Amino acid sequence: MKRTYQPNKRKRQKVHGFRKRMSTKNGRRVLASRRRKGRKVISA
Amino acid sequence: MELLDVIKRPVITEKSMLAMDEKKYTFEVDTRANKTLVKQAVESAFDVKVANVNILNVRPKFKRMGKYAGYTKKRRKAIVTLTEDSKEIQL
Amino acid sequence: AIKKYKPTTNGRRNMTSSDFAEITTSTPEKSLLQPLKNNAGRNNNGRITVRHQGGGHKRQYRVIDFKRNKDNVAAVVKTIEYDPNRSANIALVHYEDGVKAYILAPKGLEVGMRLVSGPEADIKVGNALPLENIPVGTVIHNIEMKPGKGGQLIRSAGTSAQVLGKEGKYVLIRLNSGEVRMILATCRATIGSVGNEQHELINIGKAGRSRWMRKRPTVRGSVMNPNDHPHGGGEGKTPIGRKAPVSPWGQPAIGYKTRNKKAKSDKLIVRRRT
RNA sequence: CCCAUGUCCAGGUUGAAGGUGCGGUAAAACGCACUGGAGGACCGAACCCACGUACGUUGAAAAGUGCGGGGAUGAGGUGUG
RNA sequence: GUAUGAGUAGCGAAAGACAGGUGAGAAUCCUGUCCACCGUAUGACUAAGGUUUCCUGGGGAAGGCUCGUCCGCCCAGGGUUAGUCGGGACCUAAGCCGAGGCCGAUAGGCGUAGGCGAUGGACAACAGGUUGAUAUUCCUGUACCAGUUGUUUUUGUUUGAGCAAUGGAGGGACGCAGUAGGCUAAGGAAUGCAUGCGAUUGGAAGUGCAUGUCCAAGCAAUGAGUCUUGAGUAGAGUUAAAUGCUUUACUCUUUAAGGACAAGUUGUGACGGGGAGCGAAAUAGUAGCGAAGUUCCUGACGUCACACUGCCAAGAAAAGCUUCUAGUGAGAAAACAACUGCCCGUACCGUAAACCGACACAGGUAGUCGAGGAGAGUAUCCUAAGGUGAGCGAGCGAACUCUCGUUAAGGAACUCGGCAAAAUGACCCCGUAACUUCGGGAGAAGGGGUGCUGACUUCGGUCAGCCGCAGUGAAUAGGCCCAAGCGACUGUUUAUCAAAAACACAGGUCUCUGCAAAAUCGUAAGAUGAAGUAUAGGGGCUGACGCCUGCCCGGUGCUGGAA
RNA sequence: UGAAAUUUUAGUACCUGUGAAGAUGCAGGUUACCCGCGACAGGACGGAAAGACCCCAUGGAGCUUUACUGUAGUUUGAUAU
Ligand SMILES: [K+]
Ligand SMILES: [K+]
Ligand SMILES: [K+]
Ligand SMILES: [K+]
Ligand SMILES: [K+]
Ligand SMILES: [K+]
Ligand SMILES: [K+]
Ligand SMILES: [K+]
Ligand SMILES: [K+]
Ligand SMILES: [K+]
Ligand SMILES: [K+]
Ligand SMILES: [K+]
Ligand SMILES: [K+]
Ligand SMILES: [K+]
Ligand SMILES: [K+]
Ligand SMILES: [K+]
Ligand SMILES: [K+]
Ligand SMILES: [K+]
Ligand SMILES: [K+]
Ligand SMILES: [K+]
Ligand SMILES: [K+]
Ligand SMILES: [K+]
Ligand SMILES: [K+]
Ligand SMILES: [K+]
Ligand SMILES: [K+]
Ligand SMILES: [K+]
Ligand SMILES: [K+]
Ligand SMILES: [K+]
Ligand SMILES: [K+]
Ligand SMILES: [K+]
Ligand SMILES: [K+]
Ligand SMILES: [K+]
Ligand SMILES: [K+]
Ligand SMILES: [K+]
Ligand SMILES: [K+]
Ligand SMILES: [K+]
Ligand SMILES: [K+]
Ligand SMILES: [K+]
Ligand SMILES: [Mg+2]
Ligand SMILES: [Mg+2]
Ligand SMILES: [Mg+2]
Ligand SMILES: [Mg+2]
Ligand SMILES: [Mg+2]
Ligand SMILES: [Mg+2]
Ligand SMILES: [Mg+2]
Ligand SMILES: [Mg+2]
Ligand SMILES: [Mg+2]
Ligand SMILES: [Mg+2]
Ligand SMILES: [Mg+2]
Ligand SMILES: [Mg+2]
Ligand SMILES: [Mg+2]
Ligand SMILES: [Mg+2]
Ligand SMILES: [Mg+2]
Ligand SMILES: [Mg+2]
Ligand SMILES: [Mg+2]
Ligand SMILES: [Mg+2]
Ligand SMILES: [Mg+2]
Ligand SMILES: [Mg+2]
Ligand SMILES: [Mg+2]
Ligand SMILES: [Mg+2]
Ligand SMILES: [Mg+2]
Ligand SMILES: [Mg+2]
Ligand SMILES: [Mg+2]
Ligand SMILES: [Mg+2]
Ligand SMILES: [Mg+2]
Ligand SMILES: [Mg+2]
Ligand SMILES: [Mg+2]
Ligand SMILES: [Mg+2]
Ligand SMILES: [Mg+2]
Ligand SMILES: [Mg+2]
Ligand SMILES: [Mg+2]
Ligand SMILES: [Mg+2]
Ligand SMILES: [Mg+2]
Ligand SMILES: [Mg+2]
Repeated sequence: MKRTYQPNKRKRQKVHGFRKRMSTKNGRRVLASRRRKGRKVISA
Repeated sequence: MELLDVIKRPVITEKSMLAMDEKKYTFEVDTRANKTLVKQAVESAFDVKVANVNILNVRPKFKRMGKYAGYTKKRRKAIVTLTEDSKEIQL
Repeated sequence: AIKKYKPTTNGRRNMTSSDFAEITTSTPEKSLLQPLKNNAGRNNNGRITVRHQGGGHKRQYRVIDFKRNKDNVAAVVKTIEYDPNRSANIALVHYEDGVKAYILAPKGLEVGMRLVSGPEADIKVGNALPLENIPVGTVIHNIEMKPGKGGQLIRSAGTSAQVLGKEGKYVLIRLNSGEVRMILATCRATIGSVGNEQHELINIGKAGRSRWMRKRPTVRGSVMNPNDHPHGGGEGKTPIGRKAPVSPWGQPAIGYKTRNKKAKSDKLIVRRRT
């Protein structure tokens, strides 16, 4: 009974990290959307 | 940074007092200060000769007063061991 | 020769393999090795472009000299070695100047043979010459289509081509497929035929052996769903149920030629086969 | 599904090819012993799986448990990236 | 928001009992004693993950499925110490990014040099002690690695010691399986050694009982053993050069010699440490003290070591590293003294109440160590070290449900179906059919033996005796046979109602593909196919093996033809 | 210590009949002091799920082909280079 979420610091950052978001245009769109909505944490 | 700004304050606790008996003193230092810089600052400030310097990073500790919760500031703790034939630091 | 395993187990039953008698050593020349990763039939996009590939044993690439453009000195055949990358066996040869190299192993090659390359080289098994210097009727292999590019044609185990005649700046050749075509006279080739002729008689014997050789299972289109293959769907076993059998992408699979109809080489191909 | 790189498979059993020796022959084929240790080999823990059945079915559990069950050197299990 | 169901279901795998203590209050907290549970784990380490949950002192609002004086909860303080351990200032795999560049309505895609990137390679320290909480991190002792200054002794200063390439090289450097050997851990036995003790329940001062029965890294010496031919002459190469390295021919050597490795052992580290136990007050078993540390048996796939042997599926790279000159050079080396050596992690849980499952959840969670008797074994039962008594209980001992034991006579009459249960089960010996692809079928089937005590043995037995209902006396261990269909087989599949006759498979056949191959991803570039070349690659169908695979080309496709 | 599904309000019997044709509740008759506890499951066309079967909508989606209309690709010619 292996569940969907298997925590891993490195994988979390490499997939959802701030630098990964910046690396692509659409990731920057996500960051812009987070900033517009006012999220305290815009990236993982 | 300035040497006088490297060292922030001493640490007075049971463990620190036992360290003093062994002629080692515990100081809170600037979080960007490496043990070599700490050694230089201690020598300039206290006229003593430093035998060794150990250093740790004390993580921020979670706290909460009433409905508001946050973290205490992160700290850097340095245990400075003075050589023999060296003046003791007076506090 | 081909050694047949006794049917100790159903998997072992009917299995055959090569005794590797011709193989003289199992230590490849460290200088000529290169790393190879298994692409598993996946391109730079990461998509599967060729099916039924992946897995299997690890391999080290052996740098084979198909150019054979070192005409200065002769090369003594030190060893005959097994090569996981190709069906044919390879041969380690030392040039008298101290350059080590790998070549294909022509049928009948033996340790100690002093192969030579260049126009003046005598017509002997393993030597390399430009096609213009090879007399008609010779059996050759490791043919190259562009001068200096290196042998490309007739390199599998047991294959061989024959020189039929000369004309203009080209030479007439019958390839292993039976196709007759012209090849530029300045292109080189190696006299003889590729050894390891027995390779075609091996009986793999069990599925796990194919998996070792990096062949993943092949699923027939007739047992897929309609959205997976044109043959897919239908209740129970079904016939082809189309005008003609087709590939997963609709290309007919029986008799439908695929060679480009405006192929540049058609001017050089005299008689086709396959 | 795949790539790279690691790692795991208690303990038993069986006895392929090959080799040696002795018979046999004109030479052999061939026969018999010994050696040798093959296998998607055998039995069976861990490990992996999930065939039967009972229970559970506002469950201990949004797929399980109990008793049995299959594989267990491979087309194997599994970690990391 | 509050009812009803209802003071009902549930309170989440199992052993607790009593005495004392604390307290307003105790089945639930603490101490004690006995009992019980796990012990290839429910023990000891650790990676990830969590992120303070760790320690000390307080608290009982809420959380804890009861209670709680208690807690992984709340409040207040405190706790993580590195030149050597893991990571970085070292290397690279897959993969990723990517200066110019290629391609493309825009956005961008791809990619060279060059980098990043471990899960791999390289790399200098170990034992003990110490705190409430850290320790290869602090302390004690003794080391090693890199480097600086100085002293001294050596020797070179441009016929030039020494250093030394990003360059030439060597090396690093690797699969699976199989036993055999060496060595050490580890375990066991002992009327070996040391300490303590003499029982009260009938007996024992002895061959009685209990306990313990040893220690590094580094340095020096040695080393079971492992691997390897070594020289010379003449050449040719190694973009320049080389004394390095590669290699061709020819002589001598090749049971050797030389060379390279090597687990471990002995000594020193050790006047040290640990150690049964004894044991202080001022307040504990705590300072402190402290004996002996032998022989024999077994003995590791732990290590020598992927060493050897065999096999086919043919088993990373790079750097560190060692050499070579090229270059660079006036200072180098040895001893000794002193001194320098940065950043990140270090708490705690970690087969779980601290991680993933919304829960303090009967699930899942990589790696290491994982003892004893019987035993092949990490199986099984009971135990050691060690850990634990499961976060609702007390009664009663109705139906009914579940889990479990036994059952007269019968023995499948049940039922869709022997579903379930029962039965067989370990080892040793005897014996074993049709059929067969000659391997099998086969542990077929069907039988016999097994305990204990003497005697003798060729050490496996034999004979003799003894006991029980029963001797693998408990736990753990195949039920078997006859025949038919389907699939050759091992395998794979609908995570979560289908594990199959379905898929796959080795084999067969057809067909495409002459290489910028066909095929596929992509607008393209660029890729895979392949660093492959028709004995290869793609596609269709069939599906081991054995015997075979008949007739039709009118129709539909495909192939050819070109008037 | 302490839920849940359900729940129009309920002081919530049986038979025969009647009724949207299968009544605890309507008619006639019969039976029955008030409140519970432990049990069973005939009924409340019991609870759970705006039936999946069937039909309908000028609903949707996946799939097929010699349905219609298109189209990527492939091919052939003219033309530009
Ligand atoms: K938020
Ligand atoms: K077979
Ligand atoms: K090969
Ligand atoms: K197939
Ligand atoms: K079908
Ligand atoms: K089950
Ligand atoms: K309620
Ligand atoms: K209620
Ligand atoms: K407390
Ligand atoms: K590592
Ligand atoms: K040097
Ligand atoms: K060491
Ligand atoms: K030593
Ligand atoms: K620590
Ligand atoms: K034993
Ligand atoms: K055991
Ligand atoms: K309790
Ligand atoms: K009762
Ligand atoms: K009952
Ligand atoms: K009956
Ligand atoms: K029947
Ligand atoms: K049988
Ligand atoms: K008996
Ligand atoms: K059995
Ligand atoms: K099947
Ligand atoms: K089959
Ligand atoms: K058949
Ligand atoms: K099955
Ligand atoms: K299937
Ligand atoms: K057939
Ligand atoms: K085929
Ligand atoms: K067909
Ligand atoms: K096939
Ligand atoms: K026809
Ligand atoms: K026709
Ligand atoms: K009605
Ligand atoms: K009822
Ligand atoms: K649908
Ligand atoms: Mg530190
Ligand atoms: Mg294929
Ligand atoms: Mg199907
Ligand atoms: Mg289709
Ligand atoms: Mg069909
Ligand atoms: Mg049919
Ligand atoms: Mg097997
Ligand atoms: Mg697991
Ligand atoms: Mg098995
Ligand atoms: Mg009730
Ligand atoms: Mg409980
Ligand atoms: Mg066990
Ligand atoms: Mg605590
Ligand atoms: Mg506390
Ligand atoms: Mg409570
Ligand atoms: Mg790129
Ligand atoms: Mg601790
Ligand atoms: Mg007495
Ligand atoms: Mg040169
Ligand atoms: Mg060993
Ligand atoms: Mg710790
Ligand atoms: Mg009975
Ligand atoms: Mg019957
Ligand atoms: Mg009946
Ligand atoms: Mg049954
Ligand atoms: Mg028994
Ligand atoms: Mg089958
Ligand atoms: Mg099977
Ligand atoms: Mg299912
Ligand atoms: Mg199933
Ligand atoms: Mg079929
Ligand atoms: Mg009516
Ligand atoms: Mg009625
Ligand atoms: Mg009324
Ligand atoms: Mg209903
Ligand atoms: Mg409806």
